[PDB]
Formats: sequence, C-alpha cells, structure tokens
Amino acid sequence: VRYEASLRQLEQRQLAKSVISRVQSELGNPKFQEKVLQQSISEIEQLLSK
Amino acid sequence: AKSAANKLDWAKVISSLRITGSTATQLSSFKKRNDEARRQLLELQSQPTEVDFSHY
Amino acid sequence: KAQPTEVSSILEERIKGVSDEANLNETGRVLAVGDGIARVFGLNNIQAEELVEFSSGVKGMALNLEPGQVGIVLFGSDRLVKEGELVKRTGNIVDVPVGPGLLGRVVDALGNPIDGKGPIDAAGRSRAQVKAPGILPRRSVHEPVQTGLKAVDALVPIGRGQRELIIGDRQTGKTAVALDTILNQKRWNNGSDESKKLYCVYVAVGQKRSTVAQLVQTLEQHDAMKYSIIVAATASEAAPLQYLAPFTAASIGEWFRDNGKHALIVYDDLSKQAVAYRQLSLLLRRPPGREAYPGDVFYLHSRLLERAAKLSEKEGSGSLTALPVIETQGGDVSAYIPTNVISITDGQIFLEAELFYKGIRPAINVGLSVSRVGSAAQVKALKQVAGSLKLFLAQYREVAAFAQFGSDLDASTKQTLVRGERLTQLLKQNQYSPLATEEQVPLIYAGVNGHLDGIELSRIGEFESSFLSYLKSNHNELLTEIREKGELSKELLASLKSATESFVAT
Amino acid sequence: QDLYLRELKDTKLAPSTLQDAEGNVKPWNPPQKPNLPELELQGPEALKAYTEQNVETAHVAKESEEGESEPIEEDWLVLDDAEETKESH
Amino acid sequence: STPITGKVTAVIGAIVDVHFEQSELPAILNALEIKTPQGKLVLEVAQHLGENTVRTIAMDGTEGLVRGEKVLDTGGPISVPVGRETLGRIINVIGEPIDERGPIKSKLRKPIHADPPSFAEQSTSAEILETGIKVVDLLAPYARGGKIGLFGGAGVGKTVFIQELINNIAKAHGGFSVFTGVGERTREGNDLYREMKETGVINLEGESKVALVFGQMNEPPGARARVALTGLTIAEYFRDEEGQDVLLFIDNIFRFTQAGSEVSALLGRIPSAVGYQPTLATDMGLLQERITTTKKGSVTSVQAVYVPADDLTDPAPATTFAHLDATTVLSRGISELGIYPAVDPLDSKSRLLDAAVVGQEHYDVASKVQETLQTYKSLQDIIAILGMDELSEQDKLTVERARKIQRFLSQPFAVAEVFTGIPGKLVRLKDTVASFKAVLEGKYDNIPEHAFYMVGGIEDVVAKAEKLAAEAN
Ligand SMILES: Nc1ncnc2c1ncn2[C@@H]1O[C@H](COP(=O)(O)OP(=O)(O)OP(=O)(O)O)[C@@H](O)[C@H]1O
Repeated sequence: VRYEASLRQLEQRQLAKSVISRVQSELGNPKFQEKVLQQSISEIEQLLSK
Repeated sequence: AKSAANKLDWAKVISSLRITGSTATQLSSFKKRNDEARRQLLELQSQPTEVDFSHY
Repeated sequence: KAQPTEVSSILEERIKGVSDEANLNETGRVLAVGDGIARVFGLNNIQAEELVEFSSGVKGMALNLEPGQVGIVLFGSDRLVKEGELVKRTGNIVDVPVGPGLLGRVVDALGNPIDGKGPIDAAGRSRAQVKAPGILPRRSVHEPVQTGLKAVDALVPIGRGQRELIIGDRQTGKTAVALDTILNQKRWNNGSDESKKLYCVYVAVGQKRSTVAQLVQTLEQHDAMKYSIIVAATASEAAPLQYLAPFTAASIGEWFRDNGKHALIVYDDLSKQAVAYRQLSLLLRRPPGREAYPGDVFYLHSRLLERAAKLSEKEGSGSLTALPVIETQGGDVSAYIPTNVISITDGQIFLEAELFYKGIRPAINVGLSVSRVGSAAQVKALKQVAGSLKLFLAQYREVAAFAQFGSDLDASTKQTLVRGERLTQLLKQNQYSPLATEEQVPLIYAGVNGHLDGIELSRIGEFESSFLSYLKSNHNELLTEIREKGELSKELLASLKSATESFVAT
Repeated sequence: QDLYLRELKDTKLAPSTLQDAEGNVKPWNPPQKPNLPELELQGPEALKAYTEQNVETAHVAKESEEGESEPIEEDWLVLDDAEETKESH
Repeated sequence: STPITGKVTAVIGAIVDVHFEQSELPAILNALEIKTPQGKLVLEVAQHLGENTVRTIAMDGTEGLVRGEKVLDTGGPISVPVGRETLGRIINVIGEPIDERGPIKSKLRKPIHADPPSFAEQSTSAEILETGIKVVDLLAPYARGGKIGLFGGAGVGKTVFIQELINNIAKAHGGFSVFTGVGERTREGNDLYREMKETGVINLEGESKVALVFGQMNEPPGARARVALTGLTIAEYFRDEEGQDVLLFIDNIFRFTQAGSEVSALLGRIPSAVGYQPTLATDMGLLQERITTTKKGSVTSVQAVYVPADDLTDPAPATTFAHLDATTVLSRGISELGIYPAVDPLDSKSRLLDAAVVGQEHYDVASKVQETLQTYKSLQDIIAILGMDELSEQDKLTVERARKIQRFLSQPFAVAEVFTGIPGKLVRLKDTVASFKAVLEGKYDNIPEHAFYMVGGIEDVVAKAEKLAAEAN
C-alpha cells in the first residue's frame, strides 16, 4: 500500500513536469491573439448579465 | 479458571515458608509465570490472523 | 493516473464557472508593502478581518481599516506580494474547514492539507474568531480524561472541559505528556460509544518541520491517526500564520464540541504564539508593555483558551478540553507570559527540570502541580485509593530538606521517608506506555498501604511490570471489576488486598 | 470557454500518447516503460526483503520436547538433593 | 534587453532608497546592482515605501554614492554560483570569488531565498549520522540532517575538530563540506584558509572537499544577514541535485543574530525585548528549516554558539536551543589533561541518545558510560582527600574503569599527522559500540592505563597493549 501511494506521487510529479511542458506548448500560440476574442465575448456575457 | 492453580500455589507459598531454602520450586512457578504472562499478551497482541480481503 | 486530472478538470469547471461570475466589488492596488504588512488603496466595502487574496496566491487578513486605506496583514512570506498588484477580496471572515473528514490529515492554518492525501473532505467552514460560550450553557466538569500516566491521574486529574496547563522548560519532557495522553485515548477510540471516545487535535506552533514529521510518524506507528488532527504552523512560515493557527484549531475543536462528541485539543506551545503576536504588534508600531509582549497579550490567550469548556445538556453535552504548553526560562513561573496562562487555565503540571535531570520521567513536581476542578471529575476508584497520596507527598516534601542534614531521626520520619522514596520511584513511566485506570488503581494501591517497604529500591521498576503481569495472568476478574464498576467496594478492596499480599509475599 | 477548452484538450491529449496508446513518450529522452512497470515493479521487493519476507516463509516450528523419558538416574538425584535441602531446611 | 533602470534617491548609512519608474517594480528580496569604479555594489530590496520607491539594505560599502545613479535590476534574488567548480574557492555573499583564482566557471546560479522543503518530504525517522570521531558517535550522536551546537572558545582545537569532521565525512559517507564564517574575524579567516590548505582538505591542484563562504566583519550588516543563506544554498544544491549527505558548518550563529538585529533596527522597525529584532523566531526559522533531511539526501549542520555574557535565558541562545538536536562542548578542563579531541562527556547531551532510535545496545552502553564518568566526577574530590583506601571493590574498580574510559575517549586525528604524526583512525560505529561495551564489561582491566591514550579501536588497543608489554620487558 505504501508503494502504491509512492507510485501515485511519482505519476503526479511526472504530470506536473508535463504541465510545465503544456505551459511551454500553450505560450507559443496565436491563442495569445485568438483568446482576446474569448475575453471580449466573456465580458459581453458578464457585464450584460446585470 | 487459572485462579485455583495460582491460589493453591500461594497456599504452597505460605506453606513453603516452612521449608526455607527453596532451590527451584519457586523458580518452576517463575517459569509458569513466564509463559503464562507471555501467552496472554500473545493472544491479545495479535490481529485476527488473516488478510482482510474485504477492505484491505 | 489521470483520475486526479479528471478531478482537477472538474475544479477547472468550477474556476471557469467562478470566472463567469467574477465581479470583485473590492479590488484595490497595493500602495505599499512594508514591515511584513500591506497597505491597500480601494476596497471601499470590505469588512474587519475579512480574507483577501493577492495576485500571487498569498492570502491575507484585513485587520485594520482607516479612512483612506486598509491595512492587510499577510499569511506567508512577503516575497510574493509585490507593489502595485491586484487585491481581490474573497468575501469571508477568516474561516477554516471543520468536520469529521479532517481526521487523519495534516493541515496548516488555513485548511490547506500538506500531507499529500488529496483535498479535505470538508463538512463546513467556520469562523476563526468565535465568541466563547457564555456562562449559561456551561456545566462544571464531571467526566474523566484518563491520561494514562500514573502521576497525572494520581495527583492532578483532568476533566472533560477543564483547561489544564502543562508548563515546563526547554527539553524537559513537555511534549511527551500530551503525546502519551493522545496515545492513551486509543482505549476508547477503538470502542463503540461516542460519549467515551475522545478526539485529539494536536496544534504544533513554532516547531520544526521534522519534529512534526516525526510526530505524525509516531501517531501512525501506534495508530492514532484515525482520530488525530494536526494543525502545523512550523517556524519556517511567517508570523500571522502562527498567530492564526491555534485559533483555527479551536474552531476545529468547537465543531466537535457543538455536535455532542468529546474532543481533546493540545496547544503546543503558546509561548511561541505570543512570540508571533509580539512580532505582529511590534511591526505595526503598537507600543510594547511588560517584557515587550504587547499590552493585549493577556487577551489573546484569553480569547483562545475560553473557547473550551463542558457544554451542559441544553446544547448537547459536548465538550472541548485544552492543554496549552508554555516554555518558560529556567524554572521560572513569574515572567509575564507564564503568569497569564496560569491565570486562565484551571491548574498547572509544572514539569521541573531538576527532577528530569535525575531521570524521573515524567518530572511532575507534585507540590506545585495542582488542579482546581480536577477533583470533582476523577475516576471514582482512584479518588477512593489516593485520597492520602497528595497529602502523603506533601508530607514527604516537608521532610525533603530536613533529611539532608544526615541526622539520625525517629521511626516515623524513616517510615515516611522509605514510603516516599518508593512512591517517587514508583511514579516513573517509560515512553508510549500509558496505563489505564484499571491498572493505575492496583499500583497506587500497593504504594499507599505499605506493601512495598520490604523491596529494595531498584527492583520497583521491574516490580511494576511483574505485578501487572501477575494481575493480568491470574486476577483478571479484578481488572474487569475495576473496568466496569470504576469503584472499589469493600469486597473488591479485600480481594485486592489479598491479591497484593500474595505477590508482595514473594 | 475556448481558453479552458483548448487548455484541457492539450492537457488530455499531450500525455494521451503516454497513457491511452503506449507509443511510449516523445519528449522524455529516457524510455518510460523501463522505469515504473519494469524496474520499479519489483521495486517493493527491491525495497523490502526478497525470498524470505515477501515469499513470507510459512515455516514449521521447532518441535520442543519433554525431559527425554529418563526418570530414574535423575529422580534419585533429585530425591537425595531434596534430602540435602531438607537437611538445610 | 528591457532593463528596469531607476535612480538612487537616498543613501542613509547602510540603507539605500531606490526610485523606479512606473509599473516596473521588483518585489521584496530581489537583487539590484549599482556599477561602481571599484566593482559592483549589490542591494537587496526589503521594503516598499509605495510611490514606486523601494528601500534596500547594503551588501558592501556605501561611500560615495551620488544620488541619481542608475539602478540596474536582476529580477531574481542574490545569485550564487554552485556546484563542483565552487570547491576550494572563497566566495563572498555576492557570488564572486575573493581568492583571486579567477572567475568561477560554475554551471548554474541559484537564488538564496528559496522555499524550505514541504512537509510531505521531511524524513520521518532521524537516523544517526556516523561522523567518525568516537566520542561524538558514542555519547552525543549527530542527527543526520539535524543541528549541532558546538560551544567553546577558540584555541581548544575547534578548527582541528572541524577539519577532522571534514576528513571523516569525506571518507565514510563521501559527503562534502561547506564552511561559512558569518562575521568571521578576517585574520583567522586567512589562518583557517592556510591551515585547510596544509591539512589536505583544500587541494589547489586536485579535488578539494569544501566550499568556503567568508562573510567578513567589515561588510555592512545586510551582508552578514545573508552569508549564512549563501552557505545554505551551496549546501542545498549539493543535497537535492547530486544526492549526498553534506556538512554545513556555520560560525558563529550569534553573529548572525546580531546581523538580524542591526538590519531590522536600521529599517526603523521597533526593537523587541532585549534588543534583538522582533523577527527573531521567523528569521531564525528561515535559516533552520532549510537544513533538514529529504528523501533524496540530507544536510547536517554544525554551527557554533557564542553564549552572550555566559547566560542562557537571553533569547538568542534561547532561540537557537529550540532548534539544536545535539550539543557538543569543547571545554577547557579536558584539553588541559592533554586529550584530543576535548569532547567533554558529561555535558554534550543529545536529543537522539535514545534507545528507540540508536538501538538498545548503544543506549545501554552510553548510559553506563555517563553514569561511570558521573560517579568518577563525584568521587574526584575524595580521591584527593582520602585516597584509594576508602574505595571498596564496588568503587575502586569504577575509578579504574573510568580512567580507562577517559583515556580511551581520545582519538588519533586524520589532521594531526603533521601535529603528532600518529596516523588517524576513522573508527566505525559498530567498532565503537562493541569497544566501549567490552571495556564496560571488564574484559580488559588487566590492560594498563597508558595503552589507552590516542588509540583508534579495541584492536589497536590490543596492539598497543602488546607493544607496551614488549617495551616493558
Ligand atoms: N517517559 C519517557 N521515556 C523516555 N524518554 C522520555 C520520556 N519523557 C521524556 N523523554 C525524553 O524527553 C525528550 C524531550 O521530550 P519533549 O519533546 O516532551 O521535551 P520538550 O521540552 O517538550 O521538547 P520541545 O519543547 O522541544 O518539544 C525526548 O528526547 C524524550 O526522549
């Protein structure tokens, strides 16, 4: 049981450095451009709602 | 029902007052004290001697 | 595998759902961060002691409000909170997760678990600054907290709802009393009745990381972690965490108090909480008092320890019992801090350094350690067979400095001197072996009535385990009688005297 | 929210060739299958004792015996030494 | 590239106020440079006064600063070169070597205000670090990744003791040493460097086994309040990267507490009780809790203590003593009997002299040793008064055994081979426990007292017994 919990911790830290890899994957995109549209429509959704 | 054995042993203790210089008789009661005090902690110490297949 | 990523993606939906309703009637710029505290412009609708969140994850409590700006204390190192960032306000007075799901976990002061066993199954949030229960839903204490130590339940008994102080010195065996009490509650935490179970919340403030690590390892060796709650505020982390963490743990205790169950809490040690409080009040220009603890440091330990008593039947007969620990300086009982914890708690267990220097562990000084509402809530059996024992140790303490002259004396002082030395050597105890009251009664009973007087002084330590195994093998029914009845009648007393004089005879 | 959507799609799919299809790993230069299920699978029997503790040794106890069926040449000695004790008694 | 350039607006002693232009501000504890004709002048941002204006403490001399000079930013905290190239190189708190052996070609540059390790990684059973000196590993064993208070003034072989620790950790566990003199006297700084060359722990041509960080006394107090952190980061890179058990030596932690006092009294914070800074517990914890044991490796710290005015309720020893796992006293009355080392046995007590950690046999042997030397000390007056005729056979054997033990505590040093010429004996623990156990039994009472002085183990005890038997006949 102890070793199972240790293997789960190793899986989580591998996916943590994979999250770092996903940050590196995301930050090169023109989602930097395309996502301003997402904020635009989202502010339309928020501020109209009151 | 061990108290009858031990009661008669202390009866023989207050009767072995009459023979001073007991070599190993009280040491024989010491050996029965040894393993009888060992067996009760042995039976209380254990788990149900099985792998809990439901939870564990 | 990806199962925590599934759970975290559900939490992403919550974060994205929260982003669809995020309009923070609050945000203000951080004017200046200095002295480990931040000044914030804006936030024109904030509350006193409202939790806020800076733009780097460090939370904060807004403890003062001024016309113009609001002063927010930090909850960590100020390395993260930068000038000119963004201050959303959360919306809450400072709360922590309470409920039964924390049993087994190790959290710090804000309910963030740091064991590595997933999120807290939290049955609710509760304020840190709860008003103490007033004088009407209180009952005077009438139930024992069997600590399992010999000398504690002999001399200074603890009631459910009786705030008792463990005061002592550095490396003199202070933590071991609370740890042995938590390990003694295994007698009932394995059991079935709720009103005899006793949950332990150990609140380490100001201590090292590795000490709390070893203490969690100890409470998982002897299996206490099905009922333990560790609130750790280790000395690496910054000062308002240590100012907060015993209060949040007192909220954890009040959750068990209002819901009928009984629970023990251990503060360890509040002489570092007052260190953290004098740090937070000497960085806000508030002027110091006697020995530079700020003038309200009585009020701090007041509003902490007063959230622990015995609720009566009107609220559900729950309870909360506190053991704060105070590190003095060289056997002192008259600095400004240990004369404020004493003037709150219902008594002291003064663990004097000189007796531990002679190895008598635990080193309770009997003539100083006293309890005020302990006597009305002891187990009935010990109160029957130790009503002489406090007065007898007072008698032996009277002739302590009188026998140092080496002068030949009468017979009565020699009799009391031999019986007093046998009782002093008798109350020793190894680590992690609490003795239940069903076994504390016969050992003290052999001590009181002169049966030990033929034994040499060195054999007493093995006399303890020998007489215990003699009663475990043969007179098991007497131990069950003391367990069930909790009281020695005349027949029980005569049978116990026979069972003593039997094993005393050899 | 396409922010959340594209983030979670890359979050799901970028290790999905490490979990769903076992085309072991593209960014990690050491191989992944000889780390946990090949080396570290015998890990707990490389971390605990092998072939006695994990195989658990269902072992036969040593059958301890009686006084080897010899009354005479020692019961007479016990009887005469008991005479000597009762002399000293 | 994109510099964050501002102007120095105020120089107050060791306090420096730096204005930055808007929307650019680095947070607290970030390194700032000022270029001088003499070199570079480092600042560490400690307080934000608002107004896009920060307030720093100096790290070198602040003479001659025209207000209005450009202030260059480096974003992160004070960077230090780490790793293999740092060995044998005297690095100050800035990160530059001062031994004039050229620049250090290190591979990374690390911050020093890092996080301490999280609670899930703290090692949950403190084992015993086999140091190598006998009396250490017998009586007051050093906690593996724990903290050790080494008392006593200079001139009792303290530097000899600490070089002996260097050699024995180099042999037994293979770990490296990081020495750090916070507030170190400059002259004895150079004398320590020369002696660490000549004892072989610094090889200027081969592979030295130590990194020196000497924060000198003539630096402003902001330096000395980070020199220990520099030595700590050089320890942490050897711990969590290459996976070893590294010895971090700090002398002298009271001067670090003085550095804390004067930094947080120059900043205008109100002083506490006795006069130490009110951030005492936290700014001791940020040095203590980064010295611990993770599942990768460990850093064990030997740090001295200057007890102020011979008093132990003063909060600086009363705060250090809430962290120290084991003390070690180098007294006067033990080197006065010509004993190397001078580890006094009755005083150096450990929190890890306990049977649940060191085992039952070790604890039994050490307890009988402590009671033996205790009875010896309690007899030493009436030994001179009454003589050896008032001793019964219960007592005269204890006097003989305790003289045997007291001579037996001394050890030939791995560094006193140019002092005394006797080559050093690295004694293992499993030799040490058995040797003291056999002397506590009485199996070598016929052996004379003179054959127990400066001996490694029980085998060299037997060898010296035979050699002095041969020289006597
Ligand atoms: N009954 C006992 N048996 C064995 N050792 C004991 C016992 N009681 C105390 N000790 C010893 O006391 C030492 C310190 O225990 P404890 O932590 O209670 O002291 P303390 O003053 O609370 O230390 P701190 O204040 O740093 O927590 C431990 O090393 C432990 O070995």
